[PDB]
Amino acid sequence: VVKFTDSQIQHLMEYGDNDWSEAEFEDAAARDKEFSSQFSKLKSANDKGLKDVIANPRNDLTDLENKIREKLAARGFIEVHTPIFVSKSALAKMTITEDHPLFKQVFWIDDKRALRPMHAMNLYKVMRELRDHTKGPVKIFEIGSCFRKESKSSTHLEEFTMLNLVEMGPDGDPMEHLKMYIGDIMDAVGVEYTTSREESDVYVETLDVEINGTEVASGAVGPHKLDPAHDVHEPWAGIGFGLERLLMLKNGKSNARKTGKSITYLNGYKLD
Amino acid sequence: VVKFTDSQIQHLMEYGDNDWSEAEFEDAAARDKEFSSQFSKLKSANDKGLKDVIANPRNDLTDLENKIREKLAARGFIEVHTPIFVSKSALAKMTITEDHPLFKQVFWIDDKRALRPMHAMNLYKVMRELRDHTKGPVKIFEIGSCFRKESKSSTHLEEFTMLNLVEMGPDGDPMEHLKMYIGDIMDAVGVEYTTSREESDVYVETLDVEINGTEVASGAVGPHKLDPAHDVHEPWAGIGFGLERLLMLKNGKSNARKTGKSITYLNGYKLD
Repeated sequence: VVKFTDSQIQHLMEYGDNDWSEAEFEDAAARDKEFSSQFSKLKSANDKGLKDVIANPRNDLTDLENKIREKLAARGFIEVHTPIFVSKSALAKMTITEDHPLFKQVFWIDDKRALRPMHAMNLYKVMRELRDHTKGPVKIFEIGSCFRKESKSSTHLEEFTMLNLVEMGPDGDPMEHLKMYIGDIMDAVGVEYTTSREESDVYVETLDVEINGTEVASGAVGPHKLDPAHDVHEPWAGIGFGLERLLMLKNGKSNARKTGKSITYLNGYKLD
Repeated sequence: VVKFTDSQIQHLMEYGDNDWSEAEFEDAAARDKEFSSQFSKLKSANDKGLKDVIANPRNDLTDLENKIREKLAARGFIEVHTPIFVSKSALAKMTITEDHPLFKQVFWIDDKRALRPMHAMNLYKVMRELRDHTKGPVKIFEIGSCFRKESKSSTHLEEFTMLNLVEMGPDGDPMEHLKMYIGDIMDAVGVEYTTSREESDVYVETLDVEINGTEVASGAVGPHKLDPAHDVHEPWAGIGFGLERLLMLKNGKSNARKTGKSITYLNGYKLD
């Protein structure tokens, strides 16, 4: 009728990924006996995991990116690296001004610049100017950090790695093209997935993708209301994936902070 | 007698990397003509390269990073991805206070966090805590962007991709280990280089790296002076390279803004 306290679960959740939610005990002394035994059990397995990294070096995040890069490369996508700084006017083009709920989540650098909370601003600009240099499909994507202000015990990261791809002039059907790129992304992760195409009024069609019943991304297809503000006048398709959450699901990790850019974790193992 | 306008020089440096500094003409009529013809020629050459990226997608920055990654991995290095936010305490351990000349160019987020202007802060903590998990050599490196406030003359970038490697607990001669790693990076970019080794102290030895008599990097081997502030008490080696300036020298670009993270350049070609 008693189990772990609120701060000894926190140590077990830092060195291990298993759910100690309902592991009951006889008394307050029996709960302390297994905590110390399990706390050292995870601590030493966490130690041997990093010893394996030192013997067989690798970076889980880089390895995943390079597989996504080479799958999208077979489809004819150009990888671009856009700046992290974005303008106040670019954010205003995406309806993101003071009345928008995402406005208070924005890290401002000066009165005119901020850290990008998404890739749409820079990809809208790049994909349109590429249209000036070709009459065929524009296929670009980017992998890099975006930033948002968050609650401090919230599960969401303040800096997270986003993968956003977009095709601006599909030679085939734009929705079928996006579904095929989804499958390319999922095979790089190694998981199977569920897709559910659903209607919407502000896009032409929406594609909700989910892994094990958990929605992880939603793609758009067709002309959007914000297109004329970016001088875009053709049907397009695109979707964004959070890469830390994908690693967390593939590796059964406790939370997204264990797989992202961090000074306390490395390939999922704790450093201190 | 007469030579190019300053406005004409800027136009030709935005579409080409050729030096039109010392070309002279008869008078204004002949100067205004070669400009219009060179400008039109550079544009279609710039256009022809963008069409080649569309026909054969690539990204010179990713292509170089991965080549560096796989050469360092053969040496037993571990790629780590650390956060971009850093505390003002972590900077203070690096003597980056109001006293320091780097303080003025620091991008602050709030009063206790800033955007990293170098990789030393985060690499200090990851290399030290990995000592708690092995007795042999500690080898890590990061490829990521750091931020510094620059003036509007702006021939240094505000966001630049830094490559910083660290070898701790040498396992051999640390200086020749560093000499070798430099050759690995230089073979990845594909340039002939020279070295210059001077004696900082009885403890540390510095090594300067120049490409075409232009210094591109500075490294130190031994017990660094800021080690006690990070609980580090053993010799190590490290050096950082600007990935943009390296790409600028190999491809002969006119300035590093054509090779970095940009919305106007894509593999060195202008988009607008």
